[PDB]
Order: sequence, then structure tokens, then C-alpha cells
Amino acid sequence: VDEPTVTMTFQVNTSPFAGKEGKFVTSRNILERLEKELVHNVALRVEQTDDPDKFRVSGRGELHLSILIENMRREGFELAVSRPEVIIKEEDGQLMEPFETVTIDVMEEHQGGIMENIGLRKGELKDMAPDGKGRVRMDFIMPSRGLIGFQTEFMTLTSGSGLLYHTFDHYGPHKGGNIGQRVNGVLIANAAGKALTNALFNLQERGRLFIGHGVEVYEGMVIGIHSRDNDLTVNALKAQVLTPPIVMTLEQALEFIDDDELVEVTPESIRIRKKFLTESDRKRAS
Amino acid sequence: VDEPTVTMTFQVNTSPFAGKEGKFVTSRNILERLEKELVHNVALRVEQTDDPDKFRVSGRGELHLSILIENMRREGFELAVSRPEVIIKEEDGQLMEPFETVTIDVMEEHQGGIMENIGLRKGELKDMAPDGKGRVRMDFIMPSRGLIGFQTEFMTLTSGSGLLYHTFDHYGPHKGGNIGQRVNGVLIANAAGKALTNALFNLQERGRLFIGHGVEVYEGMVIGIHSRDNDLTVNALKAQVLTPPIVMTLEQALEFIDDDELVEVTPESIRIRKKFLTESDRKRAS
Repeated sequence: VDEPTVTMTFQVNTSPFAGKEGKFVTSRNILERLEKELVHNVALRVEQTDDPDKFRVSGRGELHLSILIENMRREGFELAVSRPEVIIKEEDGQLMEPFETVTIDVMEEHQGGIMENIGLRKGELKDMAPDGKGRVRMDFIMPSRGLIGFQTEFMTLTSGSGLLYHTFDHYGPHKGGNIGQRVNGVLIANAAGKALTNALFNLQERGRLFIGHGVEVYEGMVIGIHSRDNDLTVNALKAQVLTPPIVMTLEQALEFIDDDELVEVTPESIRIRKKFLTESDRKRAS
Repeated sequence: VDEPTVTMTFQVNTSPFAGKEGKFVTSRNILERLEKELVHNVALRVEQTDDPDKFRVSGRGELHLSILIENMRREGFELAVSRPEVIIKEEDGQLMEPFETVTIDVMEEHQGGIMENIGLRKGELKDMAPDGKGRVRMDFIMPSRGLIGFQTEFMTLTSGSGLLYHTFDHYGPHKGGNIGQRVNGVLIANAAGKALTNALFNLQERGRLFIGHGVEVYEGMVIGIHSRDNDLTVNALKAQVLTPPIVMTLEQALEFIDDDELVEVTPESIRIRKKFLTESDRKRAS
């Protein structure tokens, strides 16, 4: 009830663009701000680590943490954050994960598709009620792990007409299932400079871009989603109508990144990057 | 009365140690803090420059500015500052500098030496009063330019027994005179690492050191005063009793540095450095 269910690391921005966009950049700025938050935010936990620049921050759910990050961005912070992961607990030798009660309200026509998606996310139907007017309310239990990314898919699957509400309920046996996972790789800049249309016009053929002409990139910055499952390290710098790029919400960024990535946040920007900025360091790490 | 008489530049710390000691490091932290100060500090002026990291800060006198810098250090700032210089004004084709009324109270035995030093600093005696008990009060007019460094010399020349008070009085014709000047060069570290006794034991023969064994240095950091007037670039890193080093007050640091130097300030430290960190860049600059 105090107790958190999701954790991430918050750390000093070490990108090549660090310091160019926010006024609060130091580890002590971050720690003091997290300590200010603990004064009054009861589900939050903050742990120091062996790195003075990095803090393990846990909260009631992902939204609790993304709200804090957004407040900090607005106050003038730069930082980088790792992917949210559910806190695993053990009880009498059983490994356990957090589960949420989920209420949805959708048009009858979307019911089948929603149930299918929820079942893939290890969800279980507990109750339902049609309104007799074309909509239906349904109550589910779902692991928090399977709620990651769900809001966006739910909006697609309901064409923006569905309502979704969820909150932590209990810890219970881990469900397994490869539910926390994107199936596409990323396009990664190989060098720093201003991105150019000619380079991006060719790259937009390999996937969807996050950037357009003239955006400043750095080596290791993620600039798009690959249509295949592997990562491509690419040159952004070399009629050519560019398709409008994907702009992700902070929450979508947090839900997209893998373990080898970070979301870099500033009062002005959300950037995704690899943890290891050069291709050779990512090769050596793999 | 609002109007300032001394100016310096305050800027983002760009040393190799930057960020390791203070929590407020960005240009916007510095600007916001200077803007906070202007709200209530009427003799202060703050101008932006062509460099977003650098601000021209003017005040009633040097002490006004060193008080502000000390408050900022204590609040958690890192910054670097240039030497104070008097603001020159022009009136009807005449170039003018600030002058102060100066009152001193000294033992009769120190009178001659003080008068001699004050005359070298373009000072003029206006009034005096012995107390009949062995002390004398004297009133002088001195350019602010000639007050730079005076407090320290006055304390030496009176063996700590003298009293000195001064405040701005008027602008008047520039006196000339090479009064703002140290006659010794500096010893400059040629490489980064922990200073070692063996290296410093030899260097303490060339001058007076600001550091002792184990102090972390960086290339371009000033580590001592040369007994001669030229700068020496030296290796700090290579019974050996070291003489206790010179520790300068912030004010003494500000009064010591030349135009090619900065005082680097943090909540923990006062360091002097060259503006150009490598010997080859200082050669090219000269």
C-alpha cells in the first residue's frame, strides 16, 4: 500500500547533447529532487547505487513514475531512464509478480479483439455487464507486466472509443509468457551531425523514422524503428518527400525501450539511445 | 549610487573537474541566480554576452562581488570568474576611474610604511589625527584600482594590528601607474593525476606551492607561484619534507589572477587555472 510494484533507474544524462537543454543536470540535483518527492509521495522508493550518478526509483506503477519524470522535465531537469520492470517478490519459495484489476468499457464490436489481446497478455476475465445500448463493461485481472504497452494497443483496437482503468490489486504467482517485448529492431545513428533529407529518404524505406530533416543526431542515438527484428547502424547524414516521423509519448518511449537502451529526457526533448554509443562497443557487449 | 564600479565575468566551469563538486553547474542556473540577486541588490548589474555560458557581472566594489560568489559557492554552485577590473568612464573627453575614501587606524610606528605603500598605489593623504596614545587615524583618497591587493599588504605592514575601511566616493581622472600587477609568474601543471611528494619536493625549490601530496591536478591548473616573473609548465606527477602550501582567500585568488587566468570555484574548492589549458595553446595565444 506503501509498497511499490515497478522499478527503473534514473541517472545523469551522459549523451553528447547533455547540458544543452535543461538547467538541472547533476547527480545531486536528481537525488535532492527524488528526496523532496519522498517527503510526500508514499509509494515511491529511492535507492542509491554503486554509481553516484544512478538511482533506483520504484513506484506504485509505471504511470506514477512517468508523472514524476514529466514534472522533473518541466522543472528543468535532464536525465536518462531505463525501462520499467515489475518488482518480483518471493513468498515461501514461490516467485510472484504484481497484478492489477482492470476495468474496460468498449463497444460490443471491439469485445472479441480486446479479449484476444488481453489473453495474450496473461489476463483473465472476472466479470462483465452489457449496458443494452451497444457497450459492455468488463473486469479483468492482468499482471502489471502485461499492462505495459496495453493502453496504446487498446486505443488502436477500439479506434479511440474505449475506456480503460487499472490499479494494483495483489501479488501472485508469476505467469510467464513472453509478453514484455517489441518485435522490431532499431535504426541507430553512426555519427553526429544534422540529419539530411537524402539520407532519411533512403532510410524511411527500412522502417519508420523518429526524426526529420535537420534534426541534430549523435552516434548511438536511436532514430527509427527497423521493419525487421535486428538493429541497423546507419548514416543519417549523407522530389524526396519524407513521411512524417513517429513521435512517441514519454510513456510510449518508456514502454518501447529494451534493456540495452535509455530514454534521454530534457525539458525540450525525448530521445532514445543505446546504452553503448558506438557499434563496436555494442558488438563487444553482446 | 545604483552605479557599479568593478566588473568581472562569471561563467560555466569548463575545467576537467567540472561537475564533481557542486550541484548547480549550468549557464541557466547561473543566470537565474544572478537574476534573483538583481531583484534586491541595487548596485549589481548583469549583462549577457555573446557566449551563453558567460555573464558580465558588475558591482559596487570587489567585496560586493566576492560576497555574492561566496554565497553562490555555499548554495552549491560551480563557476569560474575572471579578474576584477575597474569600470572606466569618459566625461567630456576625459577618461575616469573610481576613487574611494579610505580611513585607516594604525600604530604610529607603521605610519611611514603605510604612507609609502599608499603613495605607490596613487593614494593621497587628506587628513589625520593622532589619538595621543600611540595610534593615528588617517583619511586618504585612493583609486579603487590601487585598493586591489591592499588589504593583504596593509595587514602584513601592520602585523595584523591596523584597521582599514573604504568606500566608493567619486569618479575622477585616471591616475595611470602600473599599480595592478603581480611580479611573479606561475607554476602550471602539464598533465592530470595525483600530485606526488617527489615531484613537489623539487618544485617547491622554484617557488611557493598551492598544493601538497595527493592533490588531484589537471593540465593548465595553476599549482604555485614562480619565484621569477615567467610561467613554468611543470610535472607534478613524478626525507622529503614539503613546506606547507599557500592557501589564498577567494578574495586573494581574485586579486592574484592575471587576464589569462580564471578562478575556478566550487562549494569545496578554489582553484586557479589558465584560460588556455595546454602549453601549446598558451604559446599560440601569446
